[PDB]
Amino acid sequence: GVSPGGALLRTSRMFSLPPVIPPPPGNKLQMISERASATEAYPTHQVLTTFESSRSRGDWGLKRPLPLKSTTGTTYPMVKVKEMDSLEQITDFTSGTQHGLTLKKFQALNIPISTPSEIRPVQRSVFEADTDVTAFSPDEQIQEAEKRWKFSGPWLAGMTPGEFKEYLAKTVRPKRAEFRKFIQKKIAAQKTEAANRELQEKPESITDDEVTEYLRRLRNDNQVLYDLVGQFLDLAPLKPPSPYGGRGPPITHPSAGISYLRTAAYLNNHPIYGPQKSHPPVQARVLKPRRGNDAKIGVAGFVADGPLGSVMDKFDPSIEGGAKLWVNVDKATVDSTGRVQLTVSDAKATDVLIAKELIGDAREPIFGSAPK
Amino acid sequence: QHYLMPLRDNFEQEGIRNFLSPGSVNMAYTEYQTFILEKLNALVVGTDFEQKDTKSIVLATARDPELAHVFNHASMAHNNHFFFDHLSPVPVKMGDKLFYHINENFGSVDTLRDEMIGTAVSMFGPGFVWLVRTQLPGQPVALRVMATYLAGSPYPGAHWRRQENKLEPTAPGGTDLIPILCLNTWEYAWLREYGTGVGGMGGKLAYAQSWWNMIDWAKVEEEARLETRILT
Amino acid sequence: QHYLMPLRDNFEQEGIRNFLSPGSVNMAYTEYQTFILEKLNALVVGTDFEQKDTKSIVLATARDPELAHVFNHASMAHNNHFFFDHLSPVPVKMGDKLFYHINENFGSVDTLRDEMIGTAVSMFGPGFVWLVRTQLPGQPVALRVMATYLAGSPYPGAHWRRQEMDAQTSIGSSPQGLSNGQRFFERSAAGFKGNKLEPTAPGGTDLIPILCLNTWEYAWLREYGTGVGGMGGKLAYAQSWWNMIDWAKVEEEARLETRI
Amino acid sequence: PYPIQHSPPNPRARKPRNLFRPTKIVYPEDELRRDFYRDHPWELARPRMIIELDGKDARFLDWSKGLRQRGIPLSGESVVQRQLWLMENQGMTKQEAYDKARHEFYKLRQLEQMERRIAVEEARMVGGYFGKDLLTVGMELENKTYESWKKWATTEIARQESARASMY
Repeated sequence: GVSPGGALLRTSRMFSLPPVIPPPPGNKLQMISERASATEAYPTHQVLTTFESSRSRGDWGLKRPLPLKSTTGTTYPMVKVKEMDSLEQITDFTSGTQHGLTLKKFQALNIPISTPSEIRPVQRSVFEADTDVTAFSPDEQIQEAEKRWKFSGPWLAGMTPGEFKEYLAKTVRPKRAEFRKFIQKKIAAQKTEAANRELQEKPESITDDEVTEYLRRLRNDNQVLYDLVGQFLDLAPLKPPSPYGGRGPPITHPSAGISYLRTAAYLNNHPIYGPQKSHPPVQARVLKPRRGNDAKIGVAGFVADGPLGSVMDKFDPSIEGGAKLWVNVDKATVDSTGRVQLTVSDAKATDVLIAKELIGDAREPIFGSAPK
Repeated sequence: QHYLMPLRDNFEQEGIRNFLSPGSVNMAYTEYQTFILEKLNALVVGTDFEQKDTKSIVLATARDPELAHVFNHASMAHNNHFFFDHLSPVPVKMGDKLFYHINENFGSVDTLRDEMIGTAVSMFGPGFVWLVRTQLPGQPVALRVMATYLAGSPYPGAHWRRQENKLEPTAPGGTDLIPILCLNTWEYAWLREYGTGVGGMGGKLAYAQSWWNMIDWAKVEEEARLETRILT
Repeated sequence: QHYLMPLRDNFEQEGIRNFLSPGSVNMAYTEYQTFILEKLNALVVGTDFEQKDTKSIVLATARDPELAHVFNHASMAHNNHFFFDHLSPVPVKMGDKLFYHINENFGSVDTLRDEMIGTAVSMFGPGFVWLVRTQLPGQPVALRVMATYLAGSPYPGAHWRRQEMDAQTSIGSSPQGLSNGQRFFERSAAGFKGNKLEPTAPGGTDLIPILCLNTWEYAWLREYGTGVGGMGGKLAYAQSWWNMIDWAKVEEEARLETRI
Repeated sequence: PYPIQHSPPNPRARKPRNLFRPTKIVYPEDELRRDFYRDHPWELARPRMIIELDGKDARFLDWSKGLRQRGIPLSGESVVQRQLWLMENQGMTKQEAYDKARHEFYKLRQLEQMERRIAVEEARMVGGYFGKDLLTVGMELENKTYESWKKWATTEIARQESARASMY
C-alpha cells in the first residue's frame, strides 16, 4: 500500500545512512573534557565520498552544497555529517580522514585479528564456523555457549552498582514466572531419560511440585545453578569452571570490522632477495617515554605499548620530528572496550635495511656492493 | 636427454575422477611437458646439464640473464611434474599427525583451504601456489603458504646470495623451505576443462575447489617430515 | 557500469577466417572481456572511477599501490580490445609513407616482423607486444618495439606499471645483473621520492601505441594448441597475426609528419 | 490535514496531542542496520557515497542471488537487505539470517584485502614501482606538525621562566 514516491525513498542512498552508534565506552567515573574532544577509539559516523567533478561544486548528496574552502584540495575526500540541517540552517559536518585513513593504514599492515590468549602462542582466526556464531537454540547445552561472542545479557562484573540494581528490578525480577516454566522443561526431559534408557534394554512438563523441590536440591551446589541461570538470561560465563572473562564479552564483533584476514601464515616473496623470513617492518613514533611506567608508541595511527626492552628512556628535543623507530607488528586483537590493542615487537636490523632499499634511502645497498 | 616420466597412477588415460579429464591431462602434462623438455634438450646439448636432473638445473642456472631460457623451461618442467605428483585417484583421508600441525599454523583446515585457494584466484599473472614447511623462532614445525610468480622457483638456492663455501646457506633475510604441495594455475591445466569462468561458474575458481578434494595427503605427510623437529 | 561492446567487423559472430575461428574469438574476447569487466565493475562500483573510461582509470590508478589490483583489470581490458581493433578480415597492403618510415627505423619490414615475433617467444610469459612511436622536442619521429609484462601500459603517463623487464632472471650477479639491478632501484627510489628520471612532454605525446599483440595463453591456446612438434603453437599464432594487421589503420594512428 | 501515520498511533491515548504533526519514518531495516554497524564500527570508516546518479539504483537489486549487486558497493547495507530477504522469504530467524549473510560478507572482504598485497607484490616481480604508501605519507605529516608543537612548547616554556622571575 506504499505510495510510489514512498517506495523510492525506502531504498534511497541517504536513507541507508546508519544511525549514530554509541561512542566507544569508557570508564563511567572519569573527568572527560567537554569543550574539547579528541579522536575516538572507533568511528561513529559514516564517511562519505564524491566524484572529482561533483566535489568541485560542493555537491555531496546532502541537503545543501558544502563550502569549497575546507572541502577541496585534499587528496582523499572524506567528510562526516553530524546533522544534515542544524538550528543554524547549515549541515554540521567535519573531516572524516581521521578514521577513514586510519582504516587504510591498518589494512596496509596485512595482519589478521585473533582471539586473545592467556599467558606456546596460538593465533586462532576470528572468522570460523565454530566460534563466530550468534544464533543458537534453547536445546543447546551450556558448553557451546562459551564459543559465542554476542550475548544478550549484560556483564555483571562490568555493570556499576547502580546499573546492577536497575537490571535486577527491571529485567530479572519480572521473570520468575517464565523461569519456573524453563525448569519444567528441564525436569520433563529428566523423566524421559530414565524411561528411554530402560526401554532400550516426554511428559507434558506441568509439575509445580517438583520445581519447588528441585531448586532446594541445588542450594548445596551453587555452580550447577548459575550454569542454568546463565542460559535463561544469556549471561557471559565468568568463572573458569573462561574466554574473555577477564574484561568481559566484546561489545562488538571480535574483529570489529577493521580487518577480515583469517591468517598471516604467508611469506611475501621479495623480487631480488626472495622469500623473506618475517613481515616488512613499520616505522612508529614514541609517546610518553618511560622517564607512567611504560612507553606509548604510535603504530599507524593506533597507540600501543612499547616493546619489552636511548630512545624510550628519555625525551630528546634535539631530535627533529621526534624519535621514530622501526618495529614489527606481531599480534593484533580487540579488547572488550573496542580498542585495537597491538602486540608490537621490536624489529630486526636486516628487515629495516631491506625495506628501506626500495624507498631509495638505504645508505648502503645490499645488492652487489655488499661483499660479505 | 630427459624423458617424460609416467604419471603416478596411470592418470594419463584413466584421468582423475572429478578433477581433470584424460583429454585435459593430455594437453596439461602429456603435451605441454614434452614441449618444454624438447626445447630444454636443445639448450643443454652436450653440456654440464646433459645428465643433470631437473632440480639441479634450476639451482645451477639460477637467476642468470644468459641462462634465462634454460631456467624458464627447467623450472617450469620440474614444477609441472611436481604438481601432478600429489594427486590421489580418490579422496584420501588426512593423517592425524598432519591434521594437528595444520591447526597450529592456520587454526583450521578451512582457513588453509581459503588461504591457498584465495591466493590462486587473487593472482592476476599465472603462477604456482606452494605449501612449504619451515623452522621459525617459536614454532619448530611451521607450515606456510607461498606463491611463486610465473616461473620462480620456491627453493632457497634459486635466489641471489652473498659471499662468505662462499655462498651463504640462505638469501638475505630468507630461510630454508621444503616444497610439499603445489597448485598449477597456468591456463593449460584449467582453461580447457573448466573454461574461462564467465558468470562465476567453472573457471579458475572451480578448478582450485576441485583440486582440494584430490590431494594425496598420504604423500603430503611423507614429505612434511614431522619427525624432524629441527631442520638444518 | 562498464559494459562489453561489439567488435570491429563482426568478428564475434564470424571471426577472422584464417587467424581465429569464431569459437576461439568468442572465448578470447566475449567470454574473457566480460569476466574482466565484471570484476572491474565490482571494484569501481562505488568510487570516482564508476564512470571513468578504462584509459583514464589506467593512467589515474597507476602510481597508487593501494589500487594496484584495479589497474590490472582496467589495463587488461584496454589492451585486449586494443589488440582486436587493429586486425582486418582481409590482409591490407602496407601504406607507402608507413612502409618507408619502417625501413628507416628497422631496416626492413621483415626485420621488424621477426623482432616482434622473436620478442614474443623470448618472453615465455603472458604479455603484450607493442609498436610505439617515439618523439622528442627536436628529434624526428622514430619508431621502436616495446614488450609489456602481464598488464603493462605503454603510455608515458603509466610509467610506474610499464613492467618491461622480468626481475626474476634479469637481476643476477653478472655484469648485466648489476646494471639491471641499479636501474630497478633507481626507478623505485626516483618514483617513490617523486623525482623524474626521464623528462616527458606534457600530455603524454612522446609515445603513441600504434599496434599491439596479445600473447596471453587464453588467446591462442585453443586454435593453435600447445605447440608440441612446432606445428602451430604460440609461434604460429604470432606469424598468422602478422598477415591480418590493418596497416591502413596502423598508418592513421602513426600520424607521421609529411617528410617525403 | 491528518498527516500520514508511518507507525500505529497509541490506541490508549484518550486525549492525543500533535495530531497534525508528521510522523517519523521507521522501516524494519533501521533495527538491523543499528545492530550490524554496532558489531562492525570500523565499517563506517569505509567511505560510502550517498550522491544518487539517476535514482534508478533499486531496479537491478535482486537479493535472492547474493550480496554482490549491480550499482551498489559491498557494504553493511547489502548485508541488511540480504538478511531481511532470508528472514522473510526463507522464514529464517533474525540471528540465523544475520549469521548466513554476515559470513558471506567476510569472505568477499578477505579476497579484496588479499588482492592488494598480491597485486603490489607481483607487480614488482616484473619491474613495477609505486609511489609513497599511505603509511609513509602519514608519518611525514606528523613531523611537520610535531615540529610546530616543539616551537610552541619552547616559547611557552621560556614564557613561564620569565614569568617566574617576577614572583621573587
